[PDB]
Amino acid sequence: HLNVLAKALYDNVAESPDELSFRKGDIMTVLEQDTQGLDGWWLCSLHGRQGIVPGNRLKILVGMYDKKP
Amino acid sequence: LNVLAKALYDNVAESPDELSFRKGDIMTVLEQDTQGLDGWWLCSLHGRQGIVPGNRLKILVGMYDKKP
Ligand SMILES: [Mg+2]
Repeated sequence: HLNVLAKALYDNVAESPDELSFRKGDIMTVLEQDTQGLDGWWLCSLHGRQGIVPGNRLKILVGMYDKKP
Repeated sequence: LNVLAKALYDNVAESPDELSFRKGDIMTVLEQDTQGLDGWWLCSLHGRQGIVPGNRLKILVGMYDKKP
């Protein structure tokens, strides 16, 4: 039904094309925590782009969700 | 000698004057408060010069750049 929303606590400059770049304050959808065997890397979607993100650079936006569509 | 400084944070540049960088990157500090700009430093990272907020960096004691 619902995906977690998370807010960036820090900037993130992608080190590879699989990683999202984002700025502090950006709000993204969490598609999968610890995606594809990674520990600490979350698959997220931000303004239509998808990539992995270090989970420890985010905070969960409590109570706020994005529909799985 | 020019000072070296380490990034404490990643930094997304939004204009070509600014450098983008990742936490842990080490850059050369060419000029602090460059052009009289409070807290903006002229730095070089991997051969690109731009301005960087000093408050994202940590000066590395005893470490200096000298161009080959
Ligand atoms: Mg990184």
